[PDB]
Amino acid sequence: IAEREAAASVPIDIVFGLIHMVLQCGNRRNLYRIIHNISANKEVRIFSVETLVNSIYQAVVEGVIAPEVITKRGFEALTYLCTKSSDFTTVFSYNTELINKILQATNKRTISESVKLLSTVGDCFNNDKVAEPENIEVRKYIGFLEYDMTDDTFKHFCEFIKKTDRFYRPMYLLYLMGGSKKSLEECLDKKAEFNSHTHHKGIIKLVRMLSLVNIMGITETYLDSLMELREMPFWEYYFNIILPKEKESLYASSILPLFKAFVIVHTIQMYIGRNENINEFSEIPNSDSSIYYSVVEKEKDLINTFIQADPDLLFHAFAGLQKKILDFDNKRIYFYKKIREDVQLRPTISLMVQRGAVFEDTFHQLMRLNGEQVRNAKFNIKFAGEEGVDAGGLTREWYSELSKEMFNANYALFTPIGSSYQPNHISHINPEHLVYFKFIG
Amino acid sequence: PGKQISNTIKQLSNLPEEELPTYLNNIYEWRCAKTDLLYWVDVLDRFDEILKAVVTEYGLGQFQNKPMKESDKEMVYAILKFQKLLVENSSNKSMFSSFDVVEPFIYSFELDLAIEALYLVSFFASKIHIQRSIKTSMALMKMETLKTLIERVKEKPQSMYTYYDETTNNCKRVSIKKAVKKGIYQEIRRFIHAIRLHEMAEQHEKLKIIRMLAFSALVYYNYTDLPIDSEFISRDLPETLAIINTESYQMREAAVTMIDAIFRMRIRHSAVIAAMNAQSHEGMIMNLLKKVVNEDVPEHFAIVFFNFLSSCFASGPCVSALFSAGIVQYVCNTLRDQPDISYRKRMRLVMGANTFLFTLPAPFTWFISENGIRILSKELLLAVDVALGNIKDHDLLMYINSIMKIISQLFKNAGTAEAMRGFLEGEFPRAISLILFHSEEFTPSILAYLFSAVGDYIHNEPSNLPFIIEAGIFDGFVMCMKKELPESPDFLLELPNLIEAFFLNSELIKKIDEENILDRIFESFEIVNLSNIILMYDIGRAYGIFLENLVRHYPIISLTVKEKIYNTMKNLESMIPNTDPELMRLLLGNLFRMMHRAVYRKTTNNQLITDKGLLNNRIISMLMLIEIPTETELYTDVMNILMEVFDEDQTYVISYIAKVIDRVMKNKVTLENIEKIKRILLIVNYLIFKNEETCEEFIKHCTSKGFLQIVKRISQYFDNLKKDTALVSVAKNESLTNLYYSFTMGILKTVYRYSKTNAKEYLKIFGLLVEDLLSKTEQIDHLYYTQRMHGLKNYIMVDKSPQQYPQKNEFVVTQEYLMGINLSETLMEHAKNSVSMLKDEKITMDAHKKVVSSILEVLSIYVRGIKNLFVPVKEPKKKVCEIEEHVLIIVELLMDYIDKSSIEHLLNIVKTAFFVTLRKQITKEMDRENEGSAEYKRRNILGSFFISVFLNLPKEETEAVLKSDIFTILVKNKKTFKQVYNKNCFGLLQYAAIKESRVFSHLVSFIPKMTKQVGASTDPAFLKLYAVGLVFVAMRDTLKKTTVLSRFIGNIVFAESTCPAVVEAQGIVILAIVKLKIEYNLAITIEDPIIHLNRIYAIVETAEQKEGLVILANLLIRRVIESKEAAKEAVDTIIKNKHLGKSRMYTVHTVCSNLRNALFYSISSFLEYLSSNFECISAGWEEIRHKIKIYSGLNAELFRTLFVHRATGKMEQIVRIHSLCLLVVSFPQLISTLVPEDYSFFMYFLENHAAYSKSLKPSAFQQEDKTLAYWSGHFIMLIFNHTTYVEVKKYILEKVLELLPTSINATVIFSELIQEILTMRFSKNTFDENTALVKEMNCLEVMIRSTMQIDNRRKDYGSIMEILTKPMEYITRILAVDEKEAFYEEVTQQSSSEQSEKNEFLKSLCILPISKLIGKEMEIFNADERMPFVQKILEGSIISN
Repeated sequence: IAEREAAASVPIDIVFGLIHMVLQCGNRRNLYRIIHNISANKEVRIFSVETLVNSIYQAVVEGVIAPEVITKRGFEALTYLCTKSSDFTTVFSYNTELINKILQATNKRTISESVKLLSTVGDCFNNDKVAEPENIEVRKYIGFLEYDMTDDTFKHFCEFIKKTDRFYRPMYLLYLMGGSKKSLEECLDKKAEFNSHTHHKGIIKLVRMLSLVNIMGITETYLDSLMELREMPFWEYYFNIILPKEKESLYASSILPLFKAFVIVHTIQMYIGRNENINEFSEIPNSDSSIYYSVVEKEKDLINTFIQADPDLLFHAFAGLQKKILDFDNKRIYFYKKIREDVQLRPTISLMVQRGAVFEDTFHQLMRLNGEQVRNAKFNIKFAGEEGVDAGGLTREWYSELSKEMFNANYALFTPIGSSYQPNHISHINPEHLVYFKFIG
Repeated sequence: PGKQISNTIKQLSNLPEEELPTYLNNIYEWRCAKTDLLYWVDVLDRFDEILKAVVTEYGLGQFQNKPMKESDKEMVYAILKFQKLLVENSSNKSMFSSFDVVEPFIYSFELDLAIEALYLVSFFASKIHIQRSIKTSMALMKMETLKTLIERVKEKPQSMYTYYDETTNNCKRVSIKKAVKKGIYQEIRRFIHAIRLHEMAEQHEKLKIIRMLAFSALVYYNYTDLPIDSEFISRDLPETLAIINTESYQMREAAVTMIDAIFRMRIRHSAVIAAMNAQSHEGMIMNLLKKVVNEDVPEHFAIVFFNFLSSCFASGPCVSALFSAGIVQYVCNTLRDQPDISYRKRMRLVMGANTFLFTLPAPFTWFISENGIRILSKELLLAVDVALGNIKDHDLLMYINSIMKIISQLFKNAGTAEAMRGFLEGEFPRAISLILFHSEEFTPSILAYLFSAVGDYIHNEPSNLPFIIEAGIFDGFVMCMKKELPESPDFLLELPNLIEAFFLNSELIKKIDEENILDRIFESFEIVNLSNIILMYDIGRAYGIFLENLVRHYPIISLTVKEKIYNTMKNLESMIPNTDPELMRLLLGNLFRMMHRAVYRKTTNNQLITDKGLLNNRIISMLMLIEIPTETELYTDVMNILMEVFDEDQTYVISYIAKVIDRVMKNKVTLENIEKIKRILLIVNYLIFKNEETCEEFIKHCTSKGFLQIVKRISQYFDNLKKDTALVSVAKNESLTNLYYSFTMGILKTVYRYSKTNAKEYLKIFGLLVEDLLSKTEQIDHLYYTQRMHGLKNYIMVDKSPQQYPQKNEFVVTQEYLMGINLSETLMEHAKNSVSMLKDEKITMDAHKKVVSSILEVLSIYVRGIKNLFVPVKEPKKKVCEIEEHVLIIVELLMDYIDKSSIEHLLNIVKTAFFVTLRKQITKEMDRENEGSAEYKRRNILGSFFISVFLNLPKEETEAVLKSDIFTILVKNKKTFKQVYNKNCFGLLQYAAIKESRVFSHLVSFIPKMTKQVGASTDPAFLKLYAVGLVFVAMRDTLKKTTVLSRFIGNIVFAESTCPAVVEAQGIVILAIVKLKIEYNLAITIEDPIIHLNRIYAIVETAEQKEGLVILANLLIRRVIESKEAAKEAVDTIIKNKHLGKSRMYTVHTVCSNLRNALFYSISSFLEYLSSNFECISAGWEEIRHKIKIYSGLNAELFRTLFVHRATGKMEQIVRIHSLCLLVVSFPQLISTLVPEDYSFFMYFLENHAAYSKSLKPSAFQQEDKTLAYWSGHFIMLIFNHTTYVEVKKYILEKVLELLPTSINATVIFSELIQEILTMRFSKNTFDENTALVKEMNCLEVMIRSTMQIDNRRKDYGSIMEILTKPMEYITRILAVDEKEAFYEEVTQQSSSEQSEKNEFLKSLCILPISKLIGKEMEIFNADERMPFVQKILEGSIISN
C-alpha cells in the first residue's frame, strides 16, 4: 500500500522477452508473482507497466497468438498488478496519457473486465494525485454506458464515479442529463406498446443511471433541464393506464423498477461540493408544478404493499420516501435494521443475581459501568442457585424477573393501573429511589 | 431368504435369458415382508454382467447400433423395472454393484430404458440423506454429467448445438440435421442429448420426463449444486403441478415423483406451501382423491398416488395446511355417508388417517370435537358383522386389521388418550366381544392390536373395569384361549400385558388361577417352531419381567406358580438326552436367559420362588448330562445363577455334589462317565477360582473326611484310567493328569492362602498328596513319571513363602516342614535310580538329560528358600550342612549329564549358594575372616565343578550366560584365571575386568607376554580384549601411577583378512594405540593407518553391517586430524549443556552416567573442568556454591590427499564423500587452507551430482546412485552454507553458471541447487553475505536467459516450468525485500530383503553432530556397561578432589 524501493536488479532488456513469454503462456499465477516482485523498484515498475499497456494497445487497435486472447491475458495481468500494493495504479497518475490510451482501446468484450480495471485505477483519484485533470478524455468512457453491463460492473462503475465526482461533476452531469433525457424519451415513445421484460434493460439502465445522478448530485446551471425532466407525464400515463393493465396482465417483478424510478426522479438532490474529506454537502430541492404528492397518495396502498415485499428498498432506493406513507410495521422493521448496523464493538461481561432480589443486584452491578459499555455489553447472566438453562434463557428470565420486580409490591417504584403501570407519586417515591428510574431507563 | 423367495432367486439364476423377461413380467407387486439384498447376489451379479455384455454389444461409447434389437430393450427394461421393484422393498442397498452400467441406459436412444434407469437412480439417491452408505456404489459414475438434461424439453427448440474444445478456445455449432450416418453427425453425452431433443420429437414426452428425472437426480445428489432460484420455483413447480392436475397417468407419475423430490428438500418451504395450494377445500391432493374415489384409476397408479399422499402427510406444515383445508370433515363424511366405496379404498383412507391423526395434535383435538369416534365404532360394527357369519375375505380381514391398528395406536399415546371418555358410551364393547368370541377366523395381528387397546384402556382408568367384566368380555377371552396360540410374535409379546391388566382386578386373578391359562405361557417355551421367534426377539426377558411383576404385586397364588415352573423345569430336563445337541443347546440358552430374570431378583417376594434344593438338583443333573460351550452367554448366566445358589449355602451344595460324584463313581466304568467327571471338576475349579471370600466351615468340609476320600478316590480312578490305552488314550491320560494337578494345586493354594489355617490341617492334606505322588513315581508307569514329578514341582511352586519384601527369596514357614519330611534322601535315591536306568540303556540320552534338568530345577527352588545355606554359623548346620553335603554329592554324580537345559537351574543354585556375597550383606570384613570354614570349601569345590562344566561347553552354550554377575567371583582365583585364559573364553575375562579390578591387575601382568601374538591372531575377542585392557590400564595409570605404560614396547603389523570382524578389530586396536600415543608416550610404533583405511573402504563394498565400520572410520579420521586443545574445548562445550541446567543433581552417579562420553574421551579435560567449573553436585555433603570456534593442531595435508583420491566403486566413494561432509562440518577452516589451484576438481562433484534428477523422477534408477548424487550435492550446499569463505564460492558459482545452459536437466538441477542453497540458512550474517554475492553476480540474468531460450512447446514442459518457477520466484522476492526482512522470507509466499535392508540403512545414515557421535564412539569401549571400576575410583577421586 506504500511505495517500495530497492536496488535495480534486473536489466530493462530481458523484461521485454519475459513479458512476451508470460503473455505467450498459461498457468502464469507464478509468473504474475514474478512480474509483481521484479517490478518492486520504481523504474522497472514504470517501464514494465508502460510496455504491457503499449502491447495491449497494439493488440486491439493495431491487432501464433490471437489478438483477443493476448488482450484478455494482458488485462488480467494489469488487474493483478494494480490490485496489490496499490502502487502500480500510481503509475497511471504519474503518466495520465497511458490512461487515455487504455480507455481508447475498448471493444465490446473489453468492458467486462475494463470496468474492474478502471475501478482499480480510480485509486489515483482517491489521493487526488492527478496534477493534470484537464485531459482525461472521459466522455468516451461515459458513453460506453450504452453498452451491456452486469451488477458487479455497475458497482465498479459506481465506485469509479464516486472517485471522479469531485473532478468531473460538470461534464459528467452534462452527459448524464442528456442520457437520462434520451432514456426517458425512449420509454415515453414506446409506452404505447412498452414491455417491462423485453425492455427490462431499458428500465434497468434508466433507474441505474438516475441513481448515479443522485450520487452525482446537481449543479445550479443544469436546474432548468432538471426541472424540465421532473415534469414527464409518462409517469401519469403509466400509473393511470398501463399500471392498471399490467397489474392484471404482467408480473410485478419487472414493474417494481418503474416504481423505484418514480421514487428516484423526485429523490434527486442537490450536492454543492465535497468540502469535507469523505462527504459532499447535500440539500433537498423542491418541485413546484408537481402533482407527485397526488400520485403517491393515489397508490399509497400499492406503495405500502411493495415496501412490505422488501424493506431493503428503503436503504437503496426508497430512502427518499416520507415515512408518513409507510405503516408502523415497515417503519419499525426499518428502525430495528437501522439501529442494528451501529452495533459497535461488544465486550462480553458476566451478570450475577439472586432469585430473591434480581432487581437490587442488577442495579448494584449496573450503576458502576457507563452507558456505552452497558449498551454494548453482552449480558451473560449467572443465576445463583439454579444452573440448568443456557445463557439466552438466563437473559430472558433475567429480563422477565426485572419486569416483575420493577412492578413488585416491595419496590413500589410504579403504581399499577392493571396491565400497564405508572410511576408512583413523588411523596410515595423516596428521594434515594430516583436513581432506580434511571436504572429502569 | 424365504420359500417363494428362494424359488424366485433360483429361477432368476437358472432360467434362459430369452425367457427371463417373460418370467420377470409376472412379478406385478410386493405383497410380502422386507428382505436383505444378500440373497440376490447371484441375481444382481448375473444381471450386471448381462447388461455389460449387451452394452458392449452396442458399444457404450457412441451408440453405433441405431437399429437395435427389440429383445435387448425388453430385456433391459424388465431388468430395470424389477430391480426397482426388488430394491424398493429391500435392505442392505449399499452393496448394489449393478449401478456401473446404468448411465449408458440413461443416455440410451431408447426412452423406456432411460425412464426405467432414471427412476431406479432417483429411488437410490432418494435415501442419500438417510442411509448415506450407497454413495460408494453411486460414486462409480460422475453426477455432474447429468447437468446436460437441465434444459427444458421443447418442440425442437434449437437446431444448433455448441460444443467446447480446448486449445482452440472456441465454441461453434455442429451439424445435427445431417444424420446421414449413425456414427458421425465429455461433450459426447451432451451432443447425444441435443440429438435426442432435436431429431425425434414424436416421442418427446418420454424425454420430457427424462429431463425431469435427471433434474430430480441432481436434486438428490446435492441441492447446493442446483439451479434452484426464483425462476425454477416459479415456473417448473407450477408446470409439474399442472401436469399432476391434467396430463395422463404415465408421466404425471414422474411429475409426482419430482414433486416428492422437491418437497423433501425443505427449502423455500413457506413459498412452496403457499404456491402448491392445497389449503383450499378444492386443493390439489384431495381433489385427486375425489377423482380416485369417483373415477376409476389404475391399481399401480393408485398405489403410487397414495404413497405420495402418505409422503405429504409426513411433513408437519404440510399436514397442518391439509388439516386447515378441512380434510377431516371430508374423510368423516366419506365414511359416514356412503358404504359402497371399495374396501381397499377405505383401507387407503385409514392409512391416511393413521398418518395425519398422529402427525399433529390439532387435527386430533378437532376430530375429538367432531365425534368421529362414534362413526368409527359404527363402521367397525358394520365391517365385523359383515365379516361375521360369512366366509373369510382377504381384503375385509386386513381392513379390520387396519381398524384395529388405528384404534390401538390412537389409544396408545397419553396425548391421544382424550378419546377414552366416550368408550363405553359407544358400541365398542359389543364389537370387541364379537371379535373375541369369534377370534378363530381372524388374523393374529388383529388380536394383538385388540388386546393392546383393551389393556391400555383398562390401565387408563381401572374404575370402569367391572363394566367390562359383566359385559362377558373375559368369557370371550377364555373361548379364544381354548384355541391354541398361533405363530404370532407380537400377540405372544403383548399377551402378558392383557393378563396383568386382568390382574388389576383381584377377582380376575382368582378366576385365572381357577381356569389356569398360564399353562399356555409355561408350555410356550418347548416349541421348536416358536424357538426361532424367541431367538429373534426379546421374548424371554419380557416374560421374566412380567413374572416378577406378577409375583411382587400379586403373590396370592405364588405357590401354584412355583409348582408349575418347577414342573416345567423337570419337563424340559426330561427330553434333553435323546435330542440333537444343537437344539437343546439353543433351547437351554433361551430357557436360562429367562431364568436369569425369573428368580434371584433383588425385589421382594422373589425369594418366595428361589428354591435351592429342587432347582439345584435339576441344574446339576442338567450339567451332568449335556456338554456346554464356554463362550455362550448361556454359560455366563448359568455360572451367575449357580454362584448365587452356592453363595446362599456352600455346605449343603458341596455335600450334594460330593454324594452325586460318589454315586456316579459307583456306576460302570464308561467313557461318558469320564467326561462327566471331567466337567464336574471343571465346574468346581471354576467356582473355587472365582470365590473371593470363604467361610471356615467350607474349609472344614474340604478337610472333612468325605472331601478327602472323594478326592483320593478320584485319584485312584485317574490311575486306573492308565490301565487301558484302548478305552482311554494315553494323551487323554496326560490331559486328565494335567487337569487333576491344576485342581489340586488350586485348592492347595486356596487353603494355604486362607488366613490362619491350622498348620497340621494343611499338613495332612499336603503330606498325603506328596507321599502318594512320590510312591507312584517309582512304578512301572514311567510315561507319566515326568508329568508326576512336574506335578510335585508345581506343588513346590505353590507351597511358597509370601516373599512380600522385594528381592526376597526365603522360606517363611515351610522350611521346617520340608526337611521334616526328609526329601533329600528320596532325591538321592531317585538320582541313583536314574543313573542305574541310564546304565541299563533303557533311556534316551535326551530324556535322561531332561530328567536331570528337571530334578535340578526341583532341587534349585527347594534350596532357594532354605535359610542360612552355606552360612558358617555354629547352631543351624545340624541338618543344613547335611543337606549341603547331599547337594554336593548329587551334583557330582550328574557331572557328565549337563546341557543347555540344566545350566539355568544350576546357575540359580550358585546364586542361592552365594547370596550374601552377591547381595553384599557382608561389610567386606567378616567374609575375609571366615575363609577357614567348611561352607567356604564346599562352595569353592562346587564352583570348581561348575567351571569344569562350563569349559566343557562349546561357544554356542557359553554365549548364553556370557554376562552373569557370579563370574566376577568364580574366576577370582588366578589359577582359574589362567585356566580359562588357556580355554579361550576371553569375553568372560573382558566383562570381569569391566566389573572387577583384581582380574584386570592380573591382565596387567599378562599383557606383555601376549603383546607379540597380537599380529595375525585372527581372534576378534583376543584383539578387542587387548585394546580394552590397554585403554583401562592407561587411564587408570594416569591416576597417580603414570609409569606402567612406559615399560611396554613393541610393534604390530596387520595381515590381510576377509572376515570383517578381524579387520574392524584391527581398526579398533589402531584406534586405541593412536589415541593413547597422541596424549601419552607409547613405545609401540605404528605406521600410517591409511592402508587400513582403504582396506576398510574396499571391504565395506562387500561386507555387511556397515554401521560400525563407517562410524569407526569417521571417528578415526576426525581423531587423527583433531588435536588436544580442540578435544578439550569440545569436551568443555559439551559439558556446558548439563552445566546450564542448574537442577538439583545431588548424586554423582547421574553426573557420571550422563557424561560417560566425557569420562572416556579425555579424563584430564573432564577432571579439570569439574575442579574449576564444578557442577551443582551435592556430592553427598551439603551442596557446592556453583555460580565461533577456533581450533589449532589440525592436519589439513591428509584432507588434501583424501580430496583427490577419486575412487572407483559406489560405496567407497559414498564413504569418502560422507567423511568429507563430516570433516567440513566439524572444521570448516580447513577449506580456507586449500591450494588456490586445486578447486578444478569440483567439476567431478558437479557432474556426478548431475547424473540424476530427484524432482523429475526417471525409471531405471538406482537408489544408491540417488543417495550418491544427493550427498554430492550436499557437499556443495555445505560449502555454500556452513562455510564463510568468499572467493571459492565465487569460483564455484562461476562454474555452475557456465555449466547451467548446457541442457534442460543441467538447468533444472542447478536452479534447484541455487534454491536450496538460499533456503537452508546456517547463520544470518552468512546468509546476508550470500545474498550480497548472488545479487552481485547477476546470476538471475543468465538463469532466466537459459530459462526462456530453451522453452519448447512440450507436454511436460509445463511441469518443468512450474518446477523452475520456485527458485526464480524465491530469489526475485528476496531481491525485492530489504536485507533485514529477506532473511525471514520462506517458501510458498532373500535378495529383496537385503535390498530393503540396505535401502533403509542408507536413509538411516545421517549427519551426526559431535555429542551423540562421541557418545557412541566411546560406547564401543564402554560396551553398554552401567558402572565400571574406573568409574568408581574416579568418583572417589572427584569426592576427594
